[PDB]
Amino acid sequence: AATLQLGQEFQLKQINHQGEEEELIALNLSEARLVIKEALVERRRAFKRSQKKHKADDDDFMHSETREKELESIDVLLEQTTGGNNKDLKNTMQYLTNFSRFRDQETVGAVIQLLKSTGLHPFEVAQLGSLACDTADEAKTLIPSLNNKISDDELERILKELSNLETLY
Amino acid sequence: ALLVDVMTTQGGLTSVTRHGFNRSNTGALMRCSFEETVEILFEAGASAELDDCRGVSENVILGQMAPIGTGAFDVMIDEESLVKY
Amino acid sequence: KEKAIPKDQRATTPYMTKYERARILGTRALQISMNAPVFVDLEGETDPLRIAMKELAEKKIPLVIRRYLPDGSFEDWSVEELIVDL
Amino acid sequence: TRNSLGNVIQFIYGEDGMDAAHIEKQSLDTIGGSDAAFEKRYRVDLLNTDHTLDPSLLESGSEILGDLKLQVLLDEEYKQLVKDRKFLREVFVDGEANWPLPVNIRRIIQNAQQTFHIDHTKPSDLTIKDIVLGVKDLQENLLVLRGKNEIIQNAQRDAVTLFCCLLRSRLATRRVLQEYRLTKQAFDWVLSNIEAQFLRSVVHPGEMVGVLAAQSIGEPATQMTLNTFHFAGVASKKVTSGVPRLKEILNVAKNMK
Amino acid sequence: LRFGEMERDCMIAHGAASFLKERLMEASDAFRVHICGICGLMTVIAKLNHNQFECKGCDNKIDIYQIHIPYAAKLLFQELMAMNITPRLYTDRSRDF
Amino acid sequence: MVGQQYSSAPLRTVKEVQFGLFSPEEVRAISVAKIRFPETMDETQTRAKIGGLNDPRLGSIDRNLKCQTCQEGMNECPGHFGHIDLAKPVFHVGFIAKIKKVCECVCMHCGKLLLDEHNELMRQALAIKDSKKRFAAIWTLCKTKMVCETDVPSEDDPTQLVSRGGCGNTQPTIRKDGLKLVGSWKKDRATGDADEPELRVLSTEEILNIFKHISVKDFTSLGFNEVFSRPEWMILTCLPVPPPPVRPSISFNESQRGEDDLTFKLADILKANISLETLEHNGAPHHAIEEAESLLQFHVATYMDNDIAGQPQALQKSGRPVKSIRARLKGKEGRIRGNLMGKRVDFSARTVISGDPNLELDQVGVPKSIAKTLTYPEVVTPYNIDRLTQLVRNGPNEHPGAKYVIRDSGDRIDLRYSKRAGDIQLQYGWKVERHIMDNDPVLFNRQPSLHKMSMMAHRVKVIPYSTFRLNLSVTSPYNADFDGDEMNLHVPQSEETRAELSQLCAVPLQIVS
Amino acid sequence: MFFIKDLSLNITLHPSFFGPRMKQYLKTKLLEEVEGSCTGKFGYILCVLDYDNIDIQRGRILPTDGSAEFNVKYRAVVFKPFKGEVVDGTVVSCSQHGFEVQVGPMKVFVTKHLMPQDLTFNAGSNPPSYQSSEDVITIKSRIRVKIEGCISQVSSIHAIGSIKEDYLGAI
Amino acid sequence: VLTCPECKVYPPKIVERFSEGDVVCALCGLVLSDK
Repeated sequence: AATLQLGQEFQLKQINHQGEEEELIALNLSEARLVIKEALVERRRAFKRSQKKHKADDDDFMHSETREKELESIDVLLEQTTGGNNKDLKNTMQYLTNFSRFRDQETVGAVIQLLKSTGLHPFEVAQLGSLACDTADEAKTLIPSLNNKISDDELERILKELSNLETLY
Repeated sequence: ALLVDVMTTQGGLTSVTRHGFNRSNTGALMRCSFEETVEILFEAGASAELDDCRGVSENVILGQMAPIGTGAFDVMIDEESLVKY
Repeated sequence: KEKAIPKDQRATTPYMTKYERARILGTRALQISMNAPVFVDLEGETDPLRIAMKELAEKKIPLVIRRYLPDGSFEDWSVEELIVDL
Repeated sequence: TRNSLGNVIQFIYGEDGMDAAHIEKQSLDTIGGSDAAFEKRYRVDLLNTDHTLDPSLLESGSEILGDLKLQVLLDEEYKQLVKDRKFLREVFVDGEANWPLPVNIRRIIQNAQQTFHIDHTKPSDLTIKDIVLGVKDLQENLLVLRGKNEIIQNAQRDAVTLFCCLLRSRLATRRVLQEYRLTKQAFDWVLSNIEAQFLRSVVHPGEMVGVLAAQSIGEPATQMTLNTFHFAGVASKKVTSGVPRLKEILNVAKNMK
Repeated sequence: LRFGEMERDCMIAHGAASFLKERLMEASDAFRVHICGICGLMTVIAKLNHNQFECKGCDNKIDIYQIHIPYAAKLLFQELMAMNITPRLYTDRSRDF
Repeated sequence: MVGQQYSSAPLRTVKEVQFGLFSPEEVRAISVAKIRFPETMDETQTRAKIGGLNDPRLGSIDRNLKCQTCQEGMNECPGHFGHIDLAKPVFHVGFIAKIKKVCECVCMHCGKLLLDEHNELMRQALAIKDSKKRFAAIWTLCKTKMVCETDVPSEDDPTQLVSRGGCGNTQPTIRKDGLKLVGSWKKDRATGDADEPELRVLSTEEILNIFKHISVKDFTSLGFNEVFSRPEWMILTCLPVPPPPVRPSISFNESQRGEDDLTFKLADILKANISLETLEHNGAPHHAIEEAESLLQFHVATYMDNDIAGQPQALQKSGRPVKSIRARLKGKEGRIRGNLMGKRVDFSARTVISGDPNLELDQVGVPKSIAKTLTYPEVVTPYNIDRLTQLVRNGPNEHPGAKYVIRDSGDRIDLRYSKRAGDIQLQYGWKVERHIMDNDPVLFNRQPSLHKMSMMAHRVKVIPYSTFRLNLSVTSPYNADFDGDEMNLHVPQSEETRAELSQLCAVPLQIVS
Repeated sequence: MFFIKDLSLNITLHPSFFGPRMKQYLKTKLLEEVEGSCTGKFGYILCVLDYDNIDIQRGRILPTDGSAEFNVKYRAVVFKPFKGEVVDGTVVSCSQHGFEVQVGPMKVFVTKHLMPQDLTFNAGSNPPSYQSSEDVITIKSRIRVKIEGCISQVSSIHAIGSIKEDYLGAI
Repeated sequence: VLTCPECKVYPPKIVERFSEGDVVCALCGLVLSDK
């Protein structure tokens, strides 16, 4: 999408099941990983509630000490929620976990606020949330849409602030 | 009564031949079914004619279920009664 | 969903034709022969058609007939509420 | 009745919406006969000695005589019968009485007489009010079209006109009390059976009537060839009829023989 | 044995569509054909082992449909198309595209 | 469950059939092999020549090798189309009359309609929605204007002349001689020349050029379409080549291939095309070019229709006429009336009848062997697995018995060769193809089937000997006696079909005609 | 690229599952068939939202086999790139012709003609990699690839990208 | 080449049933190609 050619299937204006126009939603690695983790843990909780109906521990999964412990919790979650029949989901989740720029929800919200305060395109915002660039020109070349649309000083400020926001591992 | 009403429904006397029925507005395959096949096909092609596939002959050519008696309706599942049991 | 007629404005016959009866019996016999659950007290019968007739007798077939008007609209009638002559 | 394109060929199949196998030959008794026979058969008068009901027929025959509402009802019934005679003579100008129609009322009445062991030698417990109101209500409960606007109402009355005429012809008060001698139980049974047997004669939606009509017309056309040349037995009657005449009718030939 | 036109008409008179469909297609000649969703023709090339579906003329690899038709209907369509006529099969819900 | 394979394309049902015409662009794009040689198979006489009539990219009909384009067996390859390029355009034998009629209705020089909106008659013609009558009226009106009018009186004032851009030239009168379209110019008497209409054979390329110049409003007015039915396409430039499925070769032996007539005609077409091409580039005299073009037109015309009026019939080397494409479809035994409205079927029998006064009204006696040949696919369930197991143990040489066992996956085991009559264990959902057993519904008829009551349902009873049995009261609806009549038996193969035969067509329900 | 879309599917339920718990079987069928799939029209099917809010439609018993077909609509998060897209990813395998980069669930290949000559292939290194004056790219090295084209089949989508211009390589 | 996918015996033993339009392995009775 160098020229923002998203096609009909991925138009900026989306028609939902309610028939009202909505802005197209784009999520980076951190947002998508958090959303899928939340959905999986909610589904696990629903499954446990259903099993209790037919017939505490969940706080430790979301709060992970380390990357390896997070990966182990992810494997347990996939075993207990997915069944192990979906390898592509495991690969995507591993790719999200290994290269997640931001682990905490509040920091991800800060990144979202910083990127979308200027009102840029959701594609550019998600790309900036996915890519960490040292210099504004590096991002502008690697994101041709950002060219001619954002001042270099603003892009440099955003990139430096994002680099500062990265939580040390 | 039905035969007579069919023969005189277009405002005039329409004979039961190719000139009366095969020159009607019905579907292309239906009309080409008997006695003027290739010429009707040629004319339909040249005029860019659209067939609707609702008559018996069009559903016999395509190997489908015509809306004929038992085929005039759809059978669907009612969830309310199924759950009630 | 504009085509569907409200239940109060239904203007079709409240009896069920012979074609609808034959279609319903065939569908139920096929489903029974494909190991579907039986809703009545089977008593020594081993033929899906006869069990279909038996279920029809107590009005327990959970199916709905959709009737197509010529314009395109349709009318929904449950098998329970259709009068069957004997 | 429509076709594949949706064009209406008939606004009702057969103009009465009846199946072709639920129809038998029945005679309309109002058309034929002289005025004297009609007057004697169908007229009942509670004030003139000429046309009274014999009290040995009706259980309450003694008290009813001289009443006022009853004679008004009987007068309305007789006016209806007169209008029916006029209309029926307007339709069939030849004066013929036997036409095909649904429901064999004669067999229903005979079954009512045979099942209940009705003895004609005893008075019956019927009431004129009950007979008249029952016949009118049964007419009210005959349905082929179930619309709600006025158009469908007019169409349905037009459909059931002739059957209502026959029904009025057979169930007249004097005919019931003097010819059949039905009781209350048998009368209720007859009305219920008539309604039930009528409601099962309507045509079933989904029937392919075009191929039925074509087969019905063209099956006797195959055997028609044999006896076409019977008019060939008259040399001075060399008029086209039979296979060539049907051929010319179908082709809509512009030069007849 | 020949199941002629008179037999078909009698079965239509009775009103048994399912018997007609079973006699016509399942008992004589049933065929499965892939058709293009844009031009509505039988030109789609399908490699079933690798499930590679391609329409060369219209550059289509997504909108491709499976249809169950007799074999004589396919022969008739091909013979019609061999004389520069286009019988273009379309689907119920292809008006959206 | 047709194809014995799996595909991820969704199943759908045909709703519309939009006819039309190929553009040469479409014929080129669709095709995968430009046919080039008048030969089919190589000089080694073992494989087909690449680029010939039997190019492997089109497909194969044989059951050993698979198609090069799709790598599928002969039971799954539909067939792919070739194309042949023509030196000069050729008239299509099926639109000569329409071409001439639309030619007489349009100016031969400016390429525009002889009339416009000013005339009231044009308003009347353009008020009609029916294309056929519209074109007929426009033709019968505009066939008589041999000169294009430069100026037309105005509707508001007849004295005011408005120019419509007409060229003002004189249109000819066109007649048809065989496959040729010959025009005659009637020069104006004011020119001083005699009233002798100069005759000339109109060239197809000029007519094509004239038709290509027509506009969209005239497209709609004439009765054509912009997308599907342009008139320029009515003149052939490229000829599609049908795959070998359409023209199957019958091989008696390994080196004995009798080819179809259609491929011989196509080979002759290509031979004539290459001859005309090699004379075209050699600077031959105009007479030879005209003769070669006439021969090419004759071959292309008689390839599709071989019954053209007023011409000789293209004959085969043995003297028989060449069966064109039209003769395939037009007959009573052709595709429409012989392979699409009625066709031969499976699971059926035919035998003489007899009378049995001990049978019930709606019961038919079926011979033993005919009961041993036809089958029924019963589904194994908890209610029948014991009887079905005993039936499988019985085998195919004993009645009752079974003949095949279908698994859940579609595989089918022949019980005769598989020793496992006493070995196969049945599960839920498998199918046993068992013999036809007492009280199975069948359909039964006699030809000709003139009316509804000549095709009725019955319940079977298995009997010895070779005749069918009937009650002596159903012989009236069938118009049948027992001096040699044979009737036909058809077996349903499902539960819905069995219910239809038992609740609609039964003999008890057919008494009051 | 991650996006939220509205999807629908037709699911056939076998007659042997016709009971009061049909909704549970439909939900299990949907979850087991849809999640993790790939469709060329919408890319890989990553996840489905609002599992409790699954929309359902009335059954329509097929006239040929008795299996009830249902139409199910839902909202899903999916991944699909576009021409000219630039994405970060992880090097999977190293070859002389170029390299392969995993991005999300997909693979984008780059041919040696699509990088500047400053990046030279080193085979003696363990593992073999591409070495330049400033950027070194190897296994588990974050690399930005500008996707140039994509090929879509039934079950997967492959991609081909180029890094021929500046500001590409190791980050 | 046409081989039984269950017996896995080379060379395969195969009998063609012409009167039924079938190709049948002569050991397991499996039906290979129809029509």
